[PDB]
Amino acid sequence: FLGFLGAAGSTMGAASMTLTVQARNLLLTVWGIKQLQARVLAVERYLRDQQLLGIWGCSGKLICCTNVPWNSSWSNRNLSEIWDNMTWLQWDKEISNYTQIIYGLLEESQNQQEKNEQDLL
Amino acid sequence: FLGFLGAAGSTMGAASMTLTVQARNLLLTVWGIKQLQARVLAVERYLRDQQLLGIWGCSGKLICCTNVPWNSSWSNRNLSEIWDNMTWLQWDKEISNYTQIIYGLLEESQNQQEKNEQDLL
Amino acid sequence: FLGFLGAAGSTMGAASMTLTVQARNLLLTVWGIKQLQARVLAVERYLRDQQLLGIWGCSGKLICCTNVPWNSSWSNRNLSEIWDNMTWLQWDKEISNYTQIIYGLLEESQNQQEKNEQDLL
Amino acid sequence: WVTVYYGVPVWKDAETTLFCASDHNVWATHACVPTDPNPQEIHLENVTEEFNMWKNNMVEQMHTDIISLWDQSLKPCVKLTPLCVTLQCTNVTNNITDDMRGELKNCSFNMTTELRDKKQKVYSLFYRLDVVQINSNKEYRLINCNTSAITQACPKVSFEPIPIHYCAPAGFAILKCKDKKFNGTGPCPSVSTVQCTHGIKPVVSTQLLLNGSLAEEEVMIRSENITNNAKNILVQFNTPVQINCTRPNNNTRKSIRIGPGQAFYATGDIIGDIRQAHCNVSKATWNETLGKVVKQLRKHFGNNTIIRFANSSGGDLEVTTHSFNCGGEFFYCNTSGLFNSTWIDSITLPCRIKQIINMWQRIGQAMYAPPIQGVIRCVSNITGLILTRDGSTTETFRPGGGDMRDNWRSELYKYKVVKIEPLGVAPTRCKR
Amino acid sequence: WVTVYYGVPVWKDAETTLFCASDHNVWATHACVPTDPNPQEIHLENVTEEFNMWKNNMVEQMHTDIISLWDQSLKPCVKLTPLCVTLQCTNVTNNITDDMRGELKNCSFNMTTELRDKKQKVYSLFYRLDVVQINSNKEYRLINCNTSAITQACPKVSFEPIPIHYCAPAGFAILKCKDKKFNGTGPCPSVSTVQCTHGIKPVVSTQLLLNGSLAEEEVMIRSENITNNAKNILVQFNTPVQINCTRPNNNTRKSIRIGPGQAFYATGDIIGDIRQAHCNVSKATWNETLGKVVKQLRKHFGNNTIIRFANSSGGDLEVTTHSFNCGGEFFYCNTSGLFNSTWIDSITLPCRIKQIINMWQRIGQAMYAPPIQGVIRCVSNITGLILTRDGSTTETFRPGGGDMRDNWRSELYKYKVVKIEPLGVAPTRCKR
Ligand SMILES: *[C@@H]1O[C@H](CO)[C@@H](O[C@@H]2O[C@H](CO)[C@@H](O[C@@H]3O[C@H](CO)[C@@H](O)[C@H](O[C@H]4O[C@H](CO)[C@@H](O)[C@H](O)[C@@H]4O)[C@@H]3O)[C@H](O)[C@H]2NC(C)=O)[C@H](O)[C@H]1NC(C)=O
Ligand SMILES: *[C@@H]1O[C@H](CO)[C@@H](O[C@@H]2O[C@H](CO)[C@@H](O[C@@H]3O[C@H](CO)[C@@H](O)[C@H](O[C@H]4O[C@H](CO)[C@@H](O)[C@H](O)[C@@H]4O)[C@@H]3O)[C@H](O)[C@H]2NC(C)=O)[C@H](O)[C@H]1NC(C)=O
Ligand SMILES: *[C@@H]1O[C@H](CO)[C@@H](O[C@@H]2O[C@H](CO)[C@@H](O)[C@H](O)[C@H]2NC(C)=O)[C@H](O)[C@H]1NC(C)=O
Ligand SMILES: *[C@@H]1O[C@H](CO)[C@@H](O[C@@H]2O[C@H](CO)[C@@H](O)[C@H](O)[C@H]2NC(C)=O)[C@H](O)[C@H]1NC(C)=O
Ligand SMILES: *[C@@H]1O[C@H](CO)[C@@H](O[C@@H]2O[C@H](CO)[C@@H](O)[C@H](O)[C@H]2NC(C)=O)[C@H](O)[C@H]1NC(C)=O
Ligand SMILES: *[C@@H]1O[C@H](CO)[C@@H](O[C@@H]2O[C@H](CO)[C@@H](O)[C@H](O)[C@H]2NC(C)=O)[C@H](O)[C@H]1NC(C)=O
Ligand SMILES: *[C@@H]1O[C@H](CO)[C@@H](O[C@@H]2O[C@H](CO)[C@@H](O)[C@H](O)[C@H]2NC(C)=O)[C@H](O)[C@H]1NC(C)=O
Ligand SMILES: *[C@@H]1O[C@H](CO)[C@@H](O[C@@H]2O[C@H](CO)[C@@H](O)[C@H](O)[C@H]2NC(C)=O)[C@H](O)[C@H]1NC(C)=O
Ligand SMILES: *[C@@H]1O[C@H](CO)[C@@H](O)[C@H](O)[C@H]1NC(C)=O
Ligand SMILES: *[C@@H]1O[C@H](CO)[C@@H](O)[C@H](O)[C@H]1NC(C)=O
Ligand SMILES: *[C@@H]1O[C@H](CO)[C@@H](O)[C@H](O)[C@H]1NC(C)=O
Ligand SMILES: *[C@@H]1O[C@H](CO)[C@@H](O)[C@H](O)[C@H]1NC(C)=O
Ligand SMILES: *[C@@H]1O[C@H](CO)[C@@H](O)[C@H](O)[C@H]1NC(C)=O
Ligand SMILES: *[C@@H]1O[C@H](CO)[C@@H](O)[C@H](O)[C@H]1NC(C)=O
Ligand SMILES: *[C@@H]1O[C@H](CO)[C@@H](O)[C@H](O)[C@H]1NC(C)=O
Ligand SMILES: *[C@@H]1O[C@H](CO)[C@@H](O)[C@H](O)[C@H]1NC(C)=O
Ligand SMILES: *[C@@H]1O[C@H](CO)[C@@H](O)[C@H](O)[C@H]1NC(C)=O
Ligand SMILES: *[C@@H]1O[C@H](CO)[C@@H](O)[C@H](O)[C@H]1NC(C)=O
Ligand SMILES: *[C@@H]1O[C@H](CO)[C@@H](O)[C@H](O)[C@H]1NC(C)=O
Ligand SMILES: *[C@@H]1O[C@H](CO)[C@@H](O)[C@H](O)[C@H]1NC(C)=O
Ligand SMILES: *[C@@H]1O[C@H](CO)[C@@H](O)[C@H](O)[C@H]1NC(C)=O
Ligand SMILES: *[C@@H]1O[C@H](CO)[C@@H](O)[C@H](O)[C@H]1NC(C)=O
Ligand SMILES: *[C@@H]1O[C@H](CO)[C@@H](O)[C@H](O)[C@H]1NC(C)=O
Ligand SMILES: *[C@@H]1O[C@H](CO)[C@@H](O)[C@H](O)[C@H]1NC(C)=O
Ligand SMILES: *[C@@H]1O[C@H](CO)[C@@H](O)[C@H](O)[C@H]1NC(C)=O
Ligand SMILES: *[C@@H]1O[C@H](CO)[C@@H](O)[C@H](O)[C@H]1NC(C)=O
Ligand SMILES: *[C@@H]1O[C@H](CO)[C@@H](O)[C@H](O)[C@H]1NC(C)=O
Ligand SMILES: *[C@@H]1O[C@H](CO)[C@@H](O)[C@H](O)[C@H]1NC(C)=O
Ligand SMILES: *[C@@H]1O[C@H](CO)[C@@H](O)[C@H](O)[C@H]1NC(C)=O
Ligand SMILES: *[C@@H]1O[C@H](CO)[C@@H](O)[C@H](O)[C@H]1NC(C)=O
Ligand SMILES: *[C@@H]1O[C@H](CO)[C@@H](O)[C@H](O)[C@H]1NC(C)=O
Ligand SMILES: *[C@@H]1O[C@H](CO)[C@@H](O)[C@H](O)[C@H]1NC(C)=O
Ligand SMILES: *[C@@H]1O[C@H](CO)[C@@H](O)[C@H](O)[C@H]1NC(C)=O
Ligand SMILES: *[C@@H]1O[C@H](CO)[C@@H](O)[C@H](O)[C@H]1NC(C)=O
Repeated sequence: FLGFLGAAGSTMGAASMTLTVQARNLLLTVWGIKQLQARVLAVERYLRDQQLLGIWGCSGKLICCTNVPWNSSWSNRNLSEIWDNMTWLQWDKEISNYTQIIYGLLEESQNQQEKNEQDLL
Repeated sequence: FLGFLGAAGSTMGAASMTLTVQARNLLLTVWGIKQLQARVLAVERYLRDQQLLGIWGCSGKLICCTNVPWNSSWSNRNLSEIWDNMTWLQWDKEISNYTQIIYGLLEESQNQQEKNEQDLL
Repeated sequence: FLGFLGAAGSTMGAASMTLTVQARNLLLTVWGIKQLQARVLAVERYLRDQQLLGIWGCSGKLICCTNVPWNSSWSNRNLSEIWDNMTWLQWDKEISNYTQIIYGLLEESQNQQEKNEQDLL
Repeated sequence: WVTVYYGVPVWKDAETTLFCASDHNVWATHACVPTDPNPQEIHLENVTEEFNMWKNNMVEQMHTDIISLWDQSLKPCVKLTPLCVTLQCTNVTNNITDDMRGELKNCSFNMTTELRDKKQKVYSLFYRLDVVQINSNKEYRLINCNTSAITQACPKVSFEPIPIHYCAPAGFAILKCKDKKFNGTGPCPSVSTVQCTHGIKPVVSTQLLLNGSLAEEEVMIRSENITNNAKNILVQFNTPVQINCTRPNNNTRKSIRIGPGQAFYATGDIIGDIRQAHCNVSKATWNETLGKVVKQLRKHFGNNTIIRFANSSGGDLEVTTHSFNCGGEFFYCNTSGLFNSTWIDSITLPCRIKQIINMWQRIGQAMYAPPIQGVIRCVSNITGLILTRDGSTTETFRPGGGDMRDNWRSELYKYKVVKIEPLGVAPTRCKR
Repeated sequence: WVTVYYGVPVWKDAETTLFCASDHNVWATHACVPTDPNPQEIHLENVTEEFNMWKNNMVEQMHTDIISLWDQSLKPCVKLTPLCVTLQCTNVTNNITDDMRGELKNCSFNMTTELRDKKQKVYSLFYRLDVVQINSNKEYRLINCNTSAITQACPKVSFEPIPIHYCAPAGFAILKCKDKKFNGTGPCPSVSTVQCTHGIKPVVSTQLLLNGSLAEEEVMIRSENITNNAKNILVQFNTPVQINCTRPNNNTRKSIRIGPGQAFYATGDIIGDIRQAHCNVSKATWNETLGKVVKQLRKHFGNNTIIRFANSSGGDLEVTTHSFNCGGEFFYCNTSGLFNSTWIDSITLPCRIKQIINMWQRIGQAMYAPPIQGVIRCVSNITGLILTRDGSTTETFRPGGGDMRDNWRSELYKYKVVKIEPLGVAPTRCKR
């Protein structure tokens, strides 16, 4: 169908079916340094996102359903508006100020879960 | 027993017990550039294979049983020939032309599975 | 609470609740080479630990409960001493000589498990 | 309720390092990635994106990259320090058209030989713009002797402006605006994603933009601030104006050995007579083109305003004339014949030629351009102008230039670099 | 049914960058990885692999690496530009054996001193092969003055051919063919995997291959195309032939200061008498060796064919003679005494010596080899030959050479670089 970022203008629920399209595009000595720095950075950025998914318990997944409740103060909208009207670019702007709060909560709930699962073994 | 690639001349089912042997071997400024390029490439090649296993739902595994049926047109042989007579080098040649078809199918079945698992939660 | 390595002087069971604190801190052409080498190495060291967790069946986890029994010859202590009195620095010294034995056993038990799980499908 | 998604089609503005790609050159040779023979472009439906060509760091990067490549191509070439001597010069008076009397000087000097013990008496021709009279009225020195070291360009490495494609590193993307009649700022619909830019030729020129791209429908006027007379106006044509330039002199070249493995390339005697270099612009085409430019300027200045064109203001040769490199020689042409009108066969523009070139705005690194044997003829497209407004019922436009970033800004105006940010979270009705 | 496996023992041919490893050198010093004191080799049972020594890019890489290291070792050394002067030369006639009359010239010249104001009259000895008569019949110049700049090798950095191990980067492997009687192409059984190559000494020579490895059982003949007379034939011996070379002259060295921190090393007077440099090859050993070579050539040319050996064809000194570097001095020996026979004490080969050396086939970078004090004696192993066939009942073989890749191809013929491809899929009887 569409290629890289083709779904960017699509709604959030129309997009999110194309997650592999974007995931696969993330992968004279002075000239050589510039190119190596570009390559090393692409790797470091990739790994930081993977580490973060790992500590949230979402390793290996493109869609990860977590155990953290949504706070209506972050965005008081119904699923119909979020998934059928909005695009991901619009959404990212809407909740930009809550991203770090959400990330902190995701880490904490995984730590609690990981320990509960040890006690049950 | 055998070291790296020692099982290369072994049959496919004799090999495939040595998967960790090979997996662990994948890891003057101009001279320095040549060495850095070699190191950066080894990392990039490694990560591309890992990303690919991830999108197929095989992250963290050396043996991953999937939900895609085998098409007899890819190779019309019984398990006895494939696992007891053939080596992996011979097999790789036999189905070289179908590798990209198989990879595409593996990605699609994971996308369907991943969504079904969200709807069930 | 505490930041990076703040729990270093804490007991093993007091620590091990801070695993994400340390995990997240692992991430003129001649000057440029020195900096690129430092960055490439940090990536290579990170990936080697991740590969090792993967082959032991612990991918994506900070706490991984395995199926290998503890040999009392490695350290004849009760859980009370290990988790409530000792620190991780002291422990690492105590069993330094058994690390490679333990690692070999962890790889073997995963290979057996991985095959048993294939036969059951 | 919180569900984490990875691979989300979201991006942010970013500044990164782009690499060059391309299909004995001064610029890109082997330190350049081979291009993709089947490049992609993806139309993004329903995407509006804000662009600003005046804040586009791709321009700053290109400026830096071409200067550095240029210097690397002079680094291994012969130094001409031994040439900075007293010259004994006379005029070349043999079959000279009146227009060039005094332009060429026949200079003799004592040059070194391969052996440290011996000197040789040699002579060569220089342009008047290359030398300075000192003191003995025949004594001259090269113009750069009190300012900078001079090196000879290696006569095997060409100045041909071979096109370069810029490509983004993984994790980044280049967005292109395809909105016709985009004036360089503000939002535009019709955005597509590309792997790399089209090939851009690193053509160096002043006043007139040569061999570039054309506007899709109409002549377009673009500026950072159209009411600020301190800013330049870039004019992009929708049709080319063909310009034919030549150096009608059958020059010969001679090699003077000046050391153990080094040689100087000198201009020898000229075969035939001496004629002035010049460029021809078709008059009718120029007039139609100038017509279209005025019609568009009136959109910003008033349709009852008198628009006058005037020639350039004073300054150095490199600024007041139309400078370009063609056939391997550096021309400085007088454009006062093009910009001399109120409101809206051929036009002949006389040109001067130099051998000692100070590139860009730098001081300290001069180069000597070896002479080219035979007659040079060049044909090129004028694809746009750089104008400056002289500023109550009339406005005067004059040719401007001298800042090379303006010549790249005119090709890179459509491209933006963004960074991909694949993680995101959203509420869903599920629980782990 | 589809099961994915990772860590599968599969590989493909590949070309990559190998790095050097090793246990004040011209070549590998600190930019080289310390070797593994306990290297591995793994035999691969039931593996047949196709090798082709004539298409082995490890050879091209080695050629490039040694040239670049060589240049980096001359870069910081003293330039001898001030030496390119008119020399006043006479013959050295003091106690000269008849064989060398005219070989050494005693030359005086005006050299610069540390101070820019003063010059000094100095003298040194040069070989006739280092100078050119000009014009005044005593006037000479150094041979390189009309062609190239010359630098002095730093007399602290040695030319000793210290062995280098090539190692593959992770994800790649080097396969080695252990099949005895492998002729360089086609499949072979008995393949093993190694971390790195054995140490290979970067010995530079023509015609005769020195100090290399030997064949396991028999003399072997290898060529790209044995019936194409335009190709070279590499002959690998299964036994060494010992060769003893010497420069029997007790030379002295003197240091001439030529500037503020720079000095030239000149050959001073020679103590004792003047004798010709030479190499000794045992006659019986050579004859037995040549015997074995012919027996093997007959396998390709006929066992009733007359095989003749002849000396080299004309060309420059660097091609027609046996060139080698030993003891720090460059020898050019006449091998016509070795290749002069039909079909199959000591043999003395006279040698010439040069101080001005043009390495490989390059022009523009000459080096001056400082003289070595005292008497030089070298003992080395001839481990093979490079032959060219001159081509209906007889074939003539002549010494060949001049292309250094042939001297590395002879050591790297057993190695191949492959890329590991760990993913694979296969049918299994299971379902997720
Ligand atoms: C605008 O675009 C046009 C069209 O692309 C461009 O004109 C081209 O200029 C180059 C260089 O002046 C011309 O190439 C020359 O063609 C002649 C034809 O006989 C050749 O002899 C020349 O060869 C010499 O120079 C070579 C340089 O590497 C040497 O290698 C060679 O040995 C010779 O010395 C050279 O190829 C080209 O033909 C024109 N194109 C046309 C269609 O005329 C123009 O210059 C651009 N304008 C600007 C200002 O850049
Ligand atoms: C084939 O292999 C043989 C054996 O490896 C090799 O012969 C060796 O050559 C080197 C250099 O000519 C010899 O080393 C010299 O030995 C004398 C002995 O007294 C030393 O005095 C020399 O020292 C001087 O040079 C040093 C260079 O770094 C200086 O540091 C030092 O201050 C002195 O100036 C030097 O060590 C070596 O002994 C021989 N080996 C044998 C067994 O004779 C031969 O050259 C190889 N053939 C070819 C063509 O490469
Ligand atoms: C530049 O000056 C030189 C030197 O006077 C001119 O060359 C001389 O021309 C006369 C004419 O017969 C010859 O006899 C001389 O031998 C020439 N001198 C040399 C050194 O060759 C030269 O022609 C002048 N060039 C121009 C273009 O005027
Ligand atoms: C560019 O060409 C024009 C046209 O020939 C030159 O203009 C002349 O300049 C002098 C300067 O005082 C005037 O007196 C003449 O009347 C001008 N000519 C015309 C037709 O008006 C101009 O000088 C040239 N520019 C340069 C830098 O040489
Ligand atoms: C000057 O502009 C014209 C018109 O854009 C260029 O000619 C076109 O070149 C493209 C390149 O593929 C062709 O497809 C068009 O058909 C050409 N148009 C015509 C009318 O022939 C011309 O090449 C430009 N000149 C220079 C020097 O770049
Ligand atoms: C090379 O030439 C020099 C210069 O003639 C010779 O050195 C001279 O030898 C005589 C003999 O008594 C001395 O008186 C001179 O003072 C020496 N000159 C200098 C500058 O020292 C030198 O011997 C010749 N060398 C050879 C090998 O023939
Ligand atoms: C290499 O050594 C041989 C043997 O001494 C030289 O051969 C002589 O060459 C001349 C050239 O015409 C012949 O007339 C002689 O008869 C040759 N000698 C013999 C024994 O036949 C040969 O010239 C030397 N090569 C070089 C390059 O000096
Ligand atoms: C010339 O070849 C001989 C025979 O291969 C070399 O001598 C051998 O060197 C190896 C190195 O460990 C020893 O193990 C052998 O025992 C030696 N053989 C004998 C008979 O002593 C000799 O070193 C070679 N010469 C050179 C200069 O490399
Ligand atoms: C763009 O908006 C229209 C409006 O209906 C929609 O149909 C179209 O699918 C959108 N684009 C994409 C890529 O979905
Ligand atoms: C929801 O967020 C608000 C502030 O954004 C916070 O005060 C409130 O306690 C949060 N609700 C819960 C249940 O944590
Ligand atoms: C995020 O912070 C900015 C800072 O100016 C603020 O204007 C914006 O409204 C905040 N967003 C939300 C959703 O509150
Ligand atoms: C090589 O083939 C023989 C044939 O029976 C087999 O026994 C042997 O095990 C094979 N090699 C390996 C490494 O399995
Ligand atoms: C099997 O492959 C063939 C071509 O290789 C294709 O036509 C066929 O439809 C495939 N079978 C199935 C069930 O998809
Ligand atoms: C794969 O493609 C090649 C192309 O020549 C063909 O010869 C080969 O038979 C194909 N393999 C199969 C299994 O069809
Ligand atoms: C240090 O030791 C004291 C001893 O009781 C303990 O209370 C304290 O918590 C320790 N430090 C840390 C970081 O736990
Ligand atoms: C425990 O370790 C000792 C040596 O450390 C070993 O001999 C013993 O067999 C091990 N026990 C088991 C059950 O493997
Ligand atoms: C580990 O090896 C060292 C080597 O000296 C030894 O002293 C130490 O006691 C060993 N550790 C244990 C726990 O045995
Ligand atoms: C002028 O050109 C003619 C062409 O025949 C030539 O003969 C004459 O010598 C030239 N004049 C001078 C002064 O060189
Ligand atoms: C060359 O040097 C001599 C030395 O006297 C001088 O007279 C002559 O004018 C010099 N030549 C030139 C062209 O300056
Ligand atoms: C370019 O278009 C934008 C769109 O709003 C406008 O604001 C801007 O002023 C225009 N440029 C000029 C020179 O008027
Ligand atoms: C353009 O320049 C004028 C000069 O004063 C200034 O007042 C005006 O605000 C500028 N326009 C913009 C958009 O900044
Ligand atoms: C330029 O030359 C072409 C032929 O090469 C000619 O058709 C064209 O009219 C010329 N242009 C001018 C302005 O003379
Ligand atoms: C340019 O075109 C306009 C169109 O009205 C015409 O009036 C004017 O005279 C033309 N100029 C020349 C030089 O032909
Ligand atoms: C300029 O053109 C616009 C286009 O609508 C028109 O409204 C305006 O009145 C015109 N001005 C003059 C002076 O004719
Ligand atoms: C512009 O034209 C005027 C006309 O008098 C002339 O004086 C001036 O020098 C010209 N400018 C240039 C740069 O030639
Ligand atoms: C400018 O136009 C006037 C109009 O006749 C003309 O006289 C003058 O020479 C022109 N200037 C140039 C530089 O051609
Ligand atoms: C020749 O050698 C002898 C050895 O005693 C020496 O005395 C004599 O001076 C030498 N001859 C010459 C001309 O140097
Ligand atoms: C050194 O310079 C003087 C200067 O006249 C010259 O006569 C002498 O011959 C030069 N010496 C040599 C060896 O060339
Ligand atoms: C080397 O062995 C292969 C094996 O088939 C053979 O084809 C080739 O011709 C042999 N080389 C020569 C020089 O005959
Ligand atoms: C060897 O060279 C001859 C020369 O014509 C050619 O015919 C023959 O095919 C070549 N052999 C091979 C294997 O290419
Ligand atoms: C070389 O020298 C050795 C002793 O160092 C001697 O035994 C050998 O026979 C010599 N070789 C020749 C060819 O003279
Ligand atoms: C070389 O060996 C052969 C063996 O038959 C012998 O006939 C021949 O004369 C020998 N040559 C010399 C120079 O001894
Ligand atoms: C080879 O031997 C012949 C014998 O006449 C000789 O003329 C020729 O120069 C020799 N070749 C070389 C390179 O010495
Ligand atoms: C070659 O062998 C013949 C046979 O006697 C001999 O006369 C001739 O001198 C030899 N050539 C050389 C260079 O020794």
